[PDB]
Amino acid sequence: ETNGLFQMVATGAKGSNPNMIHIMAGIGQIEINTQRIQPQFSFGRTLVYYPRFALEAQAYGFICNSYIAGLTSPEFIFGEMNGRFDLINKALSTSST
Amino acid sequence: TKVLLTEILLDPMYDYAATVARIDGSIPMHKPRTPKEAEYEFKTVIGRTPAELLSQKEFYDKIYTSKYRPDFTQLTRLEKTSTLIYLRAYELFLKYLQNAPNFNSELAEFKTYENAYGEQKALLAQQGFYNIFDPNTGRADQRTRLFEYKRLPISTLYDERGLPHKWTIYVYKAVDSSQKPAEIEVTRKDVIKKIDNHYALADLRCSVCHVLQHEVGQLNI
Amino acid sequence: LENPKISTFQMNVSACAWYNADFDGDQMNLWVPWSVMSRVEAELLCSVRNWFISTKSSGPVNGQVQDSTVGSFLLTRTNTPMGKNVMNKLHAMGLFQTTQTDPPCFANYSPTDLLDGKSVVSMLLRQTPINYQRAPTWYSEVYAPYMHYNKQDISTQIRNGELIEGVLDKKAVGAGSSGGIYHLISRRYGPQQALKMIFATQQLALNYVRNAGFTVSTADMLLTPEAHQEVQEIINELLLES
Amino acid sequence: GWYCFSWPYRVDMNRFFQFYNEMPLVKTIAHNYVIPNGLNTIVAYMIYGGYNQEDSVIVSQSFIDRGGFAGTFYREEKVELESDIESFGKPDPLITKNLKPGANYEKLVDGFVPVGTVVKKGDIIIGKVAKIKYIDRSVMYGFDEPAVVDAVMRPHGPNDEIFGLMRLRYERNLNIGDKMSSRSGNKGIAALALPTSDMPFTEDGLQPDLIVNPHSHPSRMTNGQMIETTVGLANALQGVVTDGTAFLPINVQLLSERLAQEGLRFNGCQKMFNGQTGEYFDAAIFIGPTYHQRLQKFVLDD
Amino acid sequence: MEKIFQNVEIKPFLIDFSNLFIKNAAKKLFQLEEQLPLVPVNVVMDFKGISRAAVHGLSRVLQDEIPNYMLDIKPGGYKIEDSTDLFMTEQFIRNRINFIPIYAKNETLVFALRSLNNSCEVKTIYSRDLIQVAGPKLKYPIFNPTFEIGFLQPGKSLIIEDIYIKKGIGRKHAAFNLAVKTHFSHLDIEQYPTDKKEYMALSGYKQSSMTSDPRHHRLGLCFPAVPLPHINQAVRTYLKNACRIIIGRIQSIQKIYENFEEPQPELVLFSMDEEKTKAIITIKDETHTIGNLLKTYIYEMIPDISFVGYQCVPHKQEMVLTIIHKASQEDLITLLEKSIQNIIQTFQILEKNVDELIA
Amino acid sequence: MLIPVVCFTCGFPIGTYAAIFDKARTEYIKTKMGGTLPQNIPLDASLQIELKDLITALGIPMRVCCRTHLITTLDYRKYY
Amino acid sequence: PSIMRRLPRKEGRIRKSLLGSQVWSISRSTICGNSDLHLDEVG
Ligand SMILES: [Mg+2]
Ligand SMILES: [Zn+2]
Ligand SMILES: [Zn+2]
Repeated sequence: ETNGLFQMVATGAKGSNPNMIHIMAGIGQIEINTQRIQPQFSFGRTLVYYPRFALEAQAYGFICNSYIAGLTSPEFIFGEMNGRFDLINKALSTSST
Repeated sequence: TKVLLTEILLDPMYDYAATVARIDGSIPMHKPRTPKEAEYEFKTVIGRTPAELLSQKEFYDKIYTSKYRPDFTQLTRLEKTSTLIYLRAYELFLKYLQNAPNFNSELAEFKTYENAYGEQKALLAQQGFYNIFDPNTGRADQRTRLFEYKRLPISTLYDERGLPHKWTIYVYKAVDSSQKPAEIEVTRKDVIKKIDNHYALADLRCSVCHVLQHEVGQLNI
Repeated sequence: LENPKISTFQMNVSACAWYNADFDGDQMNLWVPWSVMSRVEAELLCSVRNWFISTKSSGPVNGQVQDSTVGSFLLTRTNTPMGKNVMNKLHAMGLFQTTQTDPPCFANYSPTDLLDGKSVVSMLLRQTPINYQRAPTWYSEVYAPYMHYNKQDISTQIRNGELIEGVLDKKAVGAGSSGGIYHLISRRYGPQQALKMIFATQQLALNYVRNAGFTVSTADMLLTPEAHQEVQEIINELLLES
Repeated sequence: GWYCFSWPYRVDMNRFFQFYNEMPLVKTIAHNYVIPNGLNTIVAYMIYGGYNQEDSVIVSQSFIDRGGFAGTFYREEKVELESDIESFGKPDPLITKNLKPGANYEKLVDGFVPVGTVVKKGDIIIGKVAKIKYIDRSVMYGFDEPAVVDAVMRPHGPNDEIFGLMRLRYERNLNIGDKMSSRSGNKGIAALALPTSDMPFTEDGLQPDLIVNPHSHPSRMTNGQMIETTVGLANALQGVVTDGTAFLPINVQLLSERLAQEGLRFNGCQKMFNGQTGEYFDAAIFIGPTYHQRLQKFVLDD
Repeated sequence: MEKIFQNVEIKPFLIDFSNLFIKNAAKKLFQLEEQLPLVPVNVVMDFKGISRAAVHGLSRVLQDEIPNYMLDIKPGGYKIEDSTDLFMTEQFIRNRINFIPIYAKNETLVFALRSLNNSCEVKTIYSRDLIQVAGPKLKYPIFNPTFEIGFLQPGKSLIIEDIYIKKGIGRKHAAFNLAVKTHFSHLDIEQYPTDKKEYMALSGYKQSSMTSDPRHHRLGLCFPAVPLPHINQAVRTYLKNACRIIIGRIQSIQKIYENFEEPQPELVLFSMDEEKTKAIITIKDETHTIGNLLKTYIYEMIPDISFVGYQCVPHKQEMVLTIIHKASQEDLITLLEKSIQNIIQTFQILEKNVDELIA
Repeated sequence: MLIPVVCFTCGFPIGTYAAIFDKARTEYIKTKMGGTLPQNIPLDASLQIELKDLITALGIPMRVCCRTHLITTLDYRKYY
Repeated sequence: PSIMRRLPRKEGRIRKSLLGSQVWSISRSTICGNSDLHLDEVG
């Protein structure tokens, strides 16, 4: 009845349900081309922060935190990997079209 | 004369020497408004007239030299402390242009002096800083609301028969005790058709093992 | 614009849908036809009422965007956090003092009479009476378990321009909404009549919010301590499955 | 901002010197090494008349008048001569051929417009005649906004040949169409400027410098801007400047309880009144100091 | 005898010399141990039996619609030949000087600023360096001497002549603003405790603004520069001036209403039906103050009116008041004249009470 | 380049107390800075420097805008 | 420089001069929002 963030989303003025979830609850798995984070840092490591052949989901782009709570350094790097694609594809949506 | 005056009026050295001359009253505080004023300022600053300048081949030997010669040996840390820095900086600049002996050591000495002076000036430029302290501790607050991993019991995902939970049944309890019936169990489709503002969502129920979510710890792990 | 300190091309926010434009620094071209032949062609062929219905998608292009969408919801909402969503005669008259249409008649109203938001909206839709019955964007089966919907808000019905019940939001008044209020007004009264009603309903919504208020704060995005623990438990169950 | 500390000694092109700059109330470690550029504008996150939609923003006209984001904009005019063919001087109509039609040659003094005069479109700023009797190779001020001649010199080029250097200044206040931004990347165009009595105000008299749409948040998810307002709101009342550097430990729950410790509400929202009608809104409004920065994209130049 | 507003509270803003840092800084900056000649004054007023249109119009007029004075530089006053400082530009110094709050008696005073920096350190130019060069000699200062006008690099100068007193309203330029808002509330509407987390999203009043009609208000405004020994004389004057201003503007519309037989561009009359009359009053450069006052009092006079509205459009610089009523043209004009007379009487009573309350 | 003459937001005469407020600040900071070098003061992580009572003793009200612009405004004399 | 080099590309004769045009009597400016204008009006 009073929350302005919910009313903007629920009425259709602006935003979606995953936007509220990302802000308030958690971002979840970062997917690029329908895949997790590929091991690109030297054969089995995704970043310098995780070991080789790491099994935990955090090592492959699972962001456990929300935006209100703040992201750790590895979560911000995986978030920048996903957000760089948006900027690249926006530039390509002009020339390729 | 005119081309030489136009050449030298664009020299930063000329502006610096003219400023030093204005400080101690050797030239008027206003820019020259007449050719006579410009000639006088040039003679005072450069030390010779334009005609006697090109006559010969010296240029830096007679550029203004400040009148008050303060004691820069109190720049050894020991109005003042800012007049000294300015005048000694101009004097050392003039010494640099003249390739004076022992210039390189005096430059480092004055560099240390002015580094201390810049330390003072950085103290003057401070606007304050604050750290929110955790009352339990006595230093910067490290309390966060970040995610903390914790291995939950396996019964939070499976029942005593090895099947996963399906939290698709919503259990609603009457807010007021006189309301009848006390509880209603509905799925998402029938929430709008059977539940009004007289009820509150109490818990979710599993549609397989029929357990309340808060009563999932009663399962034998 | 007679003000000599304005250098911008200004337009209504509902006109931005024609150009895929916004106000982050977009620049637009403008030329005025000086030839008689081009002036005739401009107003008979190229007027923006001719592109109210999309050539690409065969649906309306314009509607409410972001402020008359949530503003229309607030105006037509049944209950305010302070009781019934009603307003006295003076404040009902104040919603129409900007629409630039012919003011309605409030003569059969005492100063202490209370008018709800659907009566004020109906006073504007009587000019272009259409028929509409769809569920609003407000009602989502996703939100239904965890929030109490008012049964008068989840069924939007308009009969000959009378808003019988329901709220107005993106489904009814939003830009690009096929079968919406302005799509139906266009099909019966013309695309120029639809553009006039988009403006008029936008002024009702904006004049309502200018007394009701609308904001977003940091606390709107903050979970309770109990809800944060429940979110952590859910994520721990995801990592348990992983 | 202060684009250079030695700006008066320079003749640069398209350079803006903003007079007033502020340290953010919520600053970062980056401000130990660079000078901050911007102001701690009070921002209300509300719908006000529909003039703040789609990246639009409502600015206080009084904030503009007092020098908020105001500064001076500079342009240069470098004109070279040919060796002994061309020269600087006032052309005379009797013996000079192809003077510019409808151009003002009366502001020239010894070939250059003197420092301190206002030059408008169609004025000759540098007089230049080539001898064949003379061809008018003059330079006209072709800009729709007037300038003031700030500095004139005749320096010597690499080939020891005189060329004319002119600096023109523009008193640039914030105006409709100019672009501002927050440090979270939310950029907007100044759409409407309201007087003091037309801006909304709280019960305690606080009014915003900017009114930004709440609809700029939910899709953009610039949450660091909302936390900054919450933290800076308590910073101003407490009289402090805190650090908001990325990856430092924060707790929005504890930062919100810090507001109630200082006498405000938990959410930082206040009772507000409409400045035009004098009536209160039914919802409390989130208003507080948010560091905003003017982007050097001027509507007068575009 | 209608006592519309009572219980005025006047309180200056003073320097607390008990604080040792402030005391020492003031002493070794300005040799200052007493209060400044001009102090800000907070005035809180309680109005009863009056609509919020009138009280808010009074507030708006006191903010930025009352004639006020500032210091400005006449063209050519900034001496380019004499001002050798490269950082104190005319735009910067002019903006600083425009916003020094003055309490002037006449527009004849002319000041000058002649600063020389014969030292090796940067020299700050304060307001105590503004010397008066024309007008009768001041017996009391018109501005405080503690304003940092500027600063000069070593060896630089700043000469500014022809600094004069200029008149205007703050609606055009903010340097003519007079009062800043410090408080506004309604005393006849109950309020929730908004520190509670179930009320903090609401304004606090227990009645919606769409329905409420308060008649008892508290308004607090701060005046930025008032002489210490004459505070009560200044505040009273200010208040009275505001009332006159409103009355004058209202009287302007009374000149239109009594020329409705004569064709007039500011008043259009329609006979929509044989019984319904429409009036449209378009006034240039008018604001929400007069429009809201007119709408409120016309509504009070004609409770069963068909329509009344006061659209003030920002890009048109116009107030357009539309009135639709079921009377004839003569009856409508008589009712409108009665409404205007009610406004005039209300603000005359406000002047009377201002005189009665402030000693 | 200086603390503004009036508050940018509301127009309260902030500047008449600016100079005093500046110098008092330095003294107050000289009381709390400790052994940390001046340029590292915004990095100490143990400082709690509150100017609330000083600005109150100046007579400036408890307005958010006025104290914001008084506290945060950069002085060009301190950087050049 | 050659005669046929003027033709081919986007900056060439056909695309820059023939399929497009520099024109007179035209204005450009930054756009801004205004809720008092009708949808078929431009300020
Ligand atoms: Mg854009
Ligand atoms: Zn189960
Ligand atoms: Zn203020």
